[PDB]
Amino acid sequence: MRVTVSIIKADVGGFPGHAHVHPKMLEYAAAKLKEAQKRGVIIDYFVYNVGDDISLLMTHTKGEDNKDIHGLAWETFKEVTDQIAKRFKLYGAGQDLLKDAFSGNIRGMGPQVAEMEFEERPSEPIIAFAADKTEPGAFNLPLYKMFADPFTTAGLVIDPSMHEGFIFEVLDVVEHKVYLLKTPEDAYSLLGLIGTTGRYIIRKVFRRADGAPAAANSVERLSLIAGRYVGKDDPVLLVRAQSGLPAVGEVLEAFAHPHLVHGWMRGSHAGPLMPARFISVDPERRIAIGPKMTRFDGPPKVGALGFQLHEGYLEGGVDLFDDPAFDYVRQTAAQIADYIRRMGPFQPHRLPPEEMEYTALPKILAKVKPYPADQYEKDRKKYIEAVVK
Amino acid sequence: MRVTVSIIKADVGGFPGHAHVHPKMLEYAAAKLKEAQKRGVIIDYFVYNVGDDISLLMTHTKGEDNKDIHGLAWETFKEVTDQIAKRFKLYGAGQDLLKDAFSGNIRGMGPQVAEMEFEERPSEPIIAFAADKTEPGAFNLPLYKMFADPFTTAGLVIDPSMHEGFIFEVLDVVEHKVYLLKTPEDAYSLLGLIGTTGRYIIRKVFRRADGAPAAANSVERLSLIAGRYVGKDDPVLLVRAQSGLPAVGEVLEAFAHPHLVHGWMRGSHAGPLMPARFISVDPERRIAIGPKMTRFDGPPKVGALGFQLHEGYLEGGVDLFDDPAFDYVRQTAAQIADYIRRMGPFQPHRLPPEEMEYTALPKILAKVKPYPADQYEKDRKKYIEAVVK
Amino acid sequence: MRVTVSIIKADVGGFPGHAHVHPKMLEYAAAKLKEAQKRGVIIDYFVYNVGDDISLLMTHTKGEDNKDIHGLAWETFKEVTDQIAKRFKLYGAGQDLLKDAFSGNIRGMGPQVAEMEFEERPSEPIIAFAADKTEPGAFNLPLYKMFADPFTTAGLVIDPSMHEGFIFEVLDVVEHKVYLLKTPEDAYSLLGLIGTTGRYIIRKVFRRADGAPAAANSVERLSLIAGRYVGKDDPVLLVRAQSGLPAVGEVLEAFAHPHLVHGWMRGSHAGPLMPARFISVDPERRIAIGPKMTRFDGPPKVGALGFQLHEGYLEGGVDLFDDPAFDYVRQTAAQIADYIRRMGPFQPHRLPPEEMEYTALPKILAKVKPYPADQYEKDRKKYIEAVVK
Amino acid sequence: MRVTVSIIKADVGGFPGHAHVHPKMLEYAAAKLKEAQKRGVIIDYFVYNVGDDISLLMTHTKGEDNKDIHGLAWETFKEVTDQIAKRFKLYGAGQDLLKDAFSGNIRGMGPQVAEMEFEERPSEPIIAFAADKTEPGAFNLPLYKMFADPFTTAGLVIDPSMHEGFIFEVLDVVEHKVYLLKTPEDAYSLLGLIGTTGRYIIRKVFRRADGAPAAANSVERLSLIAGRYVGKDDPVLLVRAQSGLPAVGEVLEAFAHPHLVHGWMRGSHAGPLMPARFISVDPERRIAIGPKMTRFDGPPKVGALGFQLHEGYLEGGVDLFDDPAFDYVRQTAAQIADYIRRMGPFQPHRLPPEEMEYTALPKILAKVKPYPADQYEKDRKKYIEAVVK
Amino acid sequence: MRVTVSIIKADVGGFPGHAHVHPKMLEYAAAKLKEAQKRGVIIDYFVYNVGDDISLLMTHTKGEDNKDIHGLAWETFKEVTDQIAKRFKLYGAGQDLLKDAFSGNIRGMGPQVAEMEFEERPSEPIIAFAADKTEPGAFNLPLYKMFADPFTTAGLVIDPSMHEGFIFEVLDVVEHKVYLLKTPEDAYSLLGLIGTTGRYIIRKVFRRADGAPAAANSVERLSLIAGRYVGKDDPVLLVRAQSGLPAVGEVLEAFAHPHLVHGWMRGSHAGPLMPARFISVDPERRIAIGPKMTRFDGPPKVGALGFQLHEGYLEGGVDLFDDPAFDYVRQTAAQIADYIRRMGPFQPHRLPPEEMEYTALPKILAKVKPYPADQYEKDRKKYIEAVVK
Ligand SMILES: [Mg+2]
Ligand SMILES: [Mg+2]
Ligand SMILES: [Mg+2]
Ligand SMILES: [Mg+2]
Ligand SMILES: [Mg+2]
Ligand SMILES: [Mg+2]
Ligand SMILES: [Mg+2]
Ligand SMILES: [Mg+2]
Ligand SMILES: [Mg+2]
Ligand SMILES: [Mg+2]
Ligand SMILES: [Mg+2]
Ligand SMILES: [Mg+2]
Ligand SMILES: [Mg+2]
Ligand SMILES: [Mg+2]
Ligand SMILES: [Mg+2]
Repeated sequence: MRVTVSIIKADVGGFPGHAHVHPKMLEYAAAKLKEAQKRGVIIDYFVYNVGDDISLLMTHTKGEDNKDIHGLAWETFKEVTDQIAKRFKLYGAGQDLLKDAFSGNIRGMGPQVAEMEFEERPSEPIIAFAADKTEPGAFNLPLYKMFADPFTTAGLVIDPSMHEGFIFEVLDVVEHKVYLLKTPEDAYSLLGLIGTTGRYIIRKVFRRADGAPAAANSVERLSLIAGRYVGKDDPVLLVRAQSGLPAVGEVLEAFAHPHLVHGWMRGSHAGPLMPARFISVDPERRIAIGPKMTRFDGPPKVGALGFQLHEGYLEGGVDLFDDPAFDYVRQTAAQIADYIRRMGPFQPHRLPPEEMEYTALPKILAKVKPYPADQYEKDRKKYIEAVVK
Repeated sequence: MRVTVSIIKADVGGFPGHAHVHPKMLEYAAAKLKEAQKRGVIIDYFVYNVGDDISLLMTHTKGEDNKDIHGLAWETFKEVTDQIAKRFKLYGAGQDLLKDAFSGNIRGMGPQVAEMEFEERPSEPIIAFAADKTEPGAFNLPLYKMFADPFTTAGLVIDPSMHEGFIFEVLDVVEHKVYLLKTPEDAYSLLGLIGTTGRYIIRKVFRRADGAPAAANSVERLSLIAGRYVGKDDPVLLVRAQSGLPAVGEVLEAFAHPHLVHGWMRGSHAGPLMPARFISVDPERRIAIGPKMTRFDGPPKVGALGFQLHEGYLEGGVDLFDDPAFDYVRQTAAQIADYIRRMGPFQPHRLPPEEMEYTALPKILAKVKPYPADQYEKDRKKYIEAVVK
Repeated sequence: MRVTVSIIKADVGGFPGHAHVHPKMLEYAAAKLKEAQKRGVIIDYFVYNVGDDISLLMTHTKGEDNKDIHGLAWETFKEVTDQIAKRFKLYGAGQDLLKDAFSGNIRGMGPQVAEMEFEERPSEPIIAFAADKTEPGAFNLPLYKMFADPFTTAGLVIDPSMHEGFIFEVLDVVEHKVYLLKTPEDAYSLLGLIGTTGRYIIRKVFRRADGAPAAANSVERLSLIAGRYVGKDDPVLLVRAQSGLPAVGEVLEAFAHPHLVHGWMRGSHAGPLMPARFISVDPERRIAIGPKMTRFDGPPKVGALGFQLHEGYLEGGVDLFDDPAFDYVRQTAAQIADYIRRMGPFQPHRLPPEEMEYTALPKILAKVKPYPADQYEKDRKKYIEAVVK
Repeated sequence: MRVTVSIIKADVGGFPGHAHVHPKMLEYAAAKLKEAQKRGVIIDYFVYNVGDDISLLMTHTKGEDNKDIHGLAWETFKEVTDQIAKRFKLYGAGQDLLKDAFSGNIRGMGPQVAEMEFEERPSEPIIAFAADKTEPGAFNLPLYKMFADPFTTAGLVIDPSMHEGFIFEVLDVVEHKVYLLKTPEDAYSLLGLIGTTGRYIIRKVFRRADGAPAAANSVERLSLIAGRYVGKDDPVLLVRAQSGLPAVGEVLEAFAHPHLVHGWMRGSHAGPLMPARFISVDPERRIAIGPKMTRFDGPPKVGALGFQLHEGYLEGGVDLFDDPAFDYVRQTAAQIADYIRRMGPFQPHRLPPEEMEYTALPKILAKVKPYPADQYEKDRKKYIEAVVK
Repeated sequence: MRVTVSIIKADVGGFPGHAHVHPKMLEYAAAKLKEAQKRGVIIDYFVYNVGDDISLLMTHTKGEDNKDIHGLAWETFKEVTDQIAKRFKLYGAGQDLLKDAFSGNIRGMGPQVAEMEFEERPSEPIIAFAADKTEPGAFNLPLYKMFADPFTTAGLVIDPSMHEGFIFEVLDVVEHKVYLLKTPEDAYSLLGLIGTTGRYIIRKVFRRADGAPAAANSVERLSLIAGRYVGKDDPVLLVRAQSGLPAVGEVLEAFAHPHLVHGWMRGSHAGPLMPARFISVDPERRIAIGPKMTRFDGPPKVGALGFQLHEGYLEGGVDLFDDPAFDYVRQTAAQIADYIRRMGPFQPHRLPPEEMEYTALPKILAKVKPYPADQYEKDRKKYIEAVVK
């Protein structure tokens, strides 16, 4: 049968600050989705956080961009906001609900969406990812690696079924333009775009052999929605695995280097992306509690839950960063975080001026006496003597 | 509404030695505060230890320095002492109850107090800290960093709402004098005082833009109360976060370097301040069990519990050192503790002579034959020959 | 009394991918073996996974190569397949069931078998091992060490009862030939064979003093069964300990170096063998849940469960890699995995061409224009100019 | 007496590539400056490289911005170019000679200039720095620290002579505007500017107590001169030490964190600034040979030569990174370089798009078919099917 | 002008064993090449070792495959053999002189050859590499990376002049066939071949834009020449840098991971390729002394000498692994060598059976009693009892 897998995610309040979610928010969301399942709106679901972001993973047969699914998520977020976040006066209550009026699609309103629709395969393993304290382009390097780097994905070389490569759908979020680039041949041009992680984001990946959907990344940029910094984007990502798609382990290998990503404190820094364990996973209650954000509101973290689909039912989730091999990766991230923080507010630890334009900093800087440089050279001695006296 | 948040802390016995508390002490204290809540004396509470010190976190509407609140804490400590510590003959039963007669304020009696009163904000995140095996000045470096170091608190630079700085209320605990110093302009003078951690302690911090209370640190010095060493002070600290105050993560960043602090064994050493996880946190029972003190009666440790206030109710606590990023910090502390302990009883691992004057050491040293140096030079050969024979 | 200990193992589906098993598969298998025990088919059992492989450990009095025991395992695997794996559409449902027709012995059908029959000693400690993401020859180095390396097994030198050495039964899986070699005298020749881990596999070890069975390793090679790569072999191993056999700790010492083994991603790589803890061990339910495979579908892992036999009953299992001493070994493995993965698809991280012949790679390589080298030298300039234009 | 200290630096060819200089270039430059000294054009000099950049350190009494001094440097660089670099066909022969016509000041022509004029103190210690593979803003963090960070410069707190702070002259190299900001009071605003290292560069620092010159950094931006990437800027910096200025060790402390800086390969990356030893220092010949650039054309490195001035004579240089304490710092840099390089061409390892506009990359990216995003959503299936077929 | 650069290398005796060369061998070779230069046979030269292999780097205008050049090298090696190696009875005197009769080309006789002919560019930086204790395929991973891995060579992405890619000439040394593959499009197929490092060796690389020669690797396989193991091949490699070819630093970056390579002890192991400093470099005498081979006859090492060509003259060499950044890489190699050596003679530390066929091992193994496996199963008890008695 054909199934749609949708992740719709939002921050509707933190506990405390931006560190985490309140567990009653997850319980409320799970109860609401259980009711939707009973009414036949969805087939199955799983609710989980990473940091202060709540992901609603839903399987259904309504297709992508469906108003009922998108609306169910919106309503769930609004009810969590009103019933839980406002009640406990959580920080950033309703943070990502950036627009008032739901008119059918949740894109552009603040919540993140990643979805794919496909014929369910004879085995259908999928991985759901969620990151906090970063942007959607944080997934650019992992997505490139798992679909186009033969040092990551051995299948590109050694599995005859994969050797034709992949099609990357890249969104320019500034000019609202889409690029379609094919690996291996277009790898260099692809990289020239997606290395600019804040602008050119991999949104979807398709297999070249047949066009099958392979991955879907959420591309909402909160600062472009709001016109100012109101949070990190905090993306979600779906990847289908195996059988001419990257193995589960090839997908995970793509996260084994905890690369520097943009976000962290105040949406204004760069730090390592730590692949983190969940605190708890409860398959029967359909809830997982992900990691906290601590020093400097991070470091940024990503969680990975694996599932097997059957008739759209979700067996899972399985925490796929739960291995002593990944402890080494977490330790690296911890040490890199310490190293880079000693830079304080200097680029490249602090972000470039184009992202700083969304913060209050240009404000502040607009008290302050420039002097024209040519004239200043003549006057330097008198200006210095004025400061001295 | 206006709310007061009070932490009143005391060691009333250890289990064993000074290593930890007995869990029935926390259960007794929680039960007593539940009764106070039922009678309307307080709104909410949380009870927890770090090492051998019990913190009573209470929210109420009675204001700072209130005899009913202070008295409720005193009575709770006295009852724990009598009912639990004496019964099990715990070590240092009633340790910090240094005076007999409660006359309305618990300051000067041995228990530590940190309190602030404010209009509860639309979201009110707060962090409660407790340290064991150290002095109140152990919080001087973190407090300076989170309110005045742009390498810690990015908001000083990049958040226009924070750029006016902070007012530090510094207590000279020896001469009983208060200094008010404003950052950024007074940073150097501030540091000249607060670097002398045993004498000049940050007691309160206020936002300069509006005067809002930002932090309150407990400044009781047990040795000055008793006139002799009877324990480490073991401070408690309240910090309000976000919205023109340091972010939760900026506050936590201030503890990411496990700096050397005074205390540890016998109140007479210096060692790293380890940011430690709680052993357990039970929000429903309102109890958290903090870490033990082990090698050399430490190393010194600090715990961090975050809360969100609503109508004075405390949602929380959340262990804010619970992140693999902080494992790196704990490992550093562990290694520094090993390194410094190889010094044995030599300064600067052993504390200066002004703190040693509170111990029994001057006693001992007063057997022992000084010779006037000028005369000794003439006589050296005969003295050495006398020792030899 | 005489007892037989049999481990019969198979992968009948993964959760997700090849990462792990679904816990209902273990519960189903345990329930089936409980029924067999009630009917007197077996004495006792234990069910556990490492990665995506399910081991059925069974004690009974039917001897080695018994059709009833082998059939009970086959049937259990077929029922797990049909009832659980197919139902949840697990990945590789029925993966290791390579032949259709059970005719009395499970060898050659895909499941791995290790068995020994002996008079149960006055104390009968045994260790069951299971590895995932590797081949049976992964156990060649540990088996050599525990029975023939005096740097591992001190008993060879210092215990007079062990000094006569051991008999290794080595199977050449390609030519179907058996070698019998005796240590210490034949050590060099033994090593010349078993260093070729994919071809010459230690199948059984016997004590030289009396012929007692000491160890049994499972030698099924899935690629030779199927004629193509269909998975890693994923061996199981039984070792009897103590009393003129290696001590439990000597057996474990043999795994303290996490040596490179063949398998890992796509059966086509080499990586360190990590000695891993079980996630959980439940002696009363007779189930242990072993580790997951994550980065790059590994690294390869081995688990160790110890038991004491009494009248064939299995007291245990005990996780024998559960010690901080082995954390060092896991950390080493984690770091070696990171190091070697930076090689990508180059030998020796990628496996030799004789194992690659079982994959799809020769396929792919057969598009592609060889030129005879002597002729190419004359024509090189024209060929390069053709590519350029 | 009054003396001027001038560093005039240029890359006029590398050996090989951009790795180093040819030693005959230094010998030629030293011989030319010896002749100038004999003719009374300058008092003293020292010639040295870091990487592929040659610094001419000259002491004289001609003042800042002097046509004779600037001309002597220009001529020396032109002669090295013609006589040595062209002869040996070195890479980038004459690299930094960006304009043809010397009209009196070398600024704007490609060579870097840092100069200060002052009354020579009763002791006049100075430090000359040179960095390769980076920009002038690489010195922003060290300069801030040594003059404004009390965690670096203890003198700000504990030396009464320093407590009034410093005046930073900050150049906006894009709009040609100068800011004058005073620490401690203007620290936050200062940081808001100088954290944007490619735009707002500390050019000069003065003591607030008296206006004395403290430091001078070279601010030429080759890309703004040429209109395209032609190299990294590769700055030089002079700092006067002691006696109410930072101690030699406070200046050096400012380089003890090997912070990330912009430049490295192709002027397009970020990497750690390694404080490197000179290969050799020959005070009598007036030549020092600095470090090579190797992996990835770096990592970026800084060298530090100390001198004592007497009547303008230069006693020195002394390699001030030559201490086992700095080996730790180099090791950190080496490890950070390895870590960050695994990112490849992704921000923040790759530089932002505003610096990439100076490279050939926008060129390349301008082949490549954007689709308008709204329309693409309708057409996605047909486009993917077109790629597939 | 057009110039040819030739490296002709041979081991003609070790000092002691295979550890190093005797310095008089280098002095003799340099003196012989100085005479050739005086007679106009060559333009310039440089003589150096890595381990026990002597590289003769020669520039000339005689073209590739020239009998005079090849003959000059042969004669030099024969004279070093006769005059020095035989005299001091060095180990392996004349080791690589495998054939008796020089008939015009040194290929197939044992010495390694890498050559390229080109128009000398306006700047012509080149790097000469030499490795000991390994095979020519050891350079496969570095060559792939520097010409085809965008994580190594940023120029593939960010330098418009490089974006068209490269042509790899791959030699199948077993079947004597040449493959021509173009990156980026043929990367996966390329890797499928060159990952089999002992069979498919990159021999030459050309720029796709114009056909310019980029690199030449020496592909002689001593075991295929001799029909048995007589040494490791010990390759040499020439790479031209810059100006639409990889930068010097991109070439070096390709060696920054010390990947496992085949060779080491007895041509029969795998170990990390350490990028090593030269012991000494003397540009005036035209001699460099490279590193020794020590533990286990290694680990394998590579040295890198950079040059700038002018009218065919060689300015250089410059040791390009001489940087503290590369100390980290050497330390990694040292630790990996220790780790892997604990495996002893087991694959994958020991090499596969196809390389072992060239050693004496099959000899030895051919004493030793196979039993047919089916029959052995019936007889196992009697065979074991026979061994026991
Ligand atoms: Mg939030
Ligand atoms: Mg978030
Ligand atoms: Mg967010
Ligand atoms: Mg106590
Ligand atoms: Mg205490
Ligand atoms: Mg105390
Ligand atoms: Mg499987
Ligand atoms: Mg398996
Ligand atoms: Mg398997
Ligand atoms: Mg240059
Ligand atoms: Mg330079
Ligand atoms: Mg430059
Ligand atoms: Mg040799
Ligand atoms: Mg050799
Ligand atoms: Mg050789």
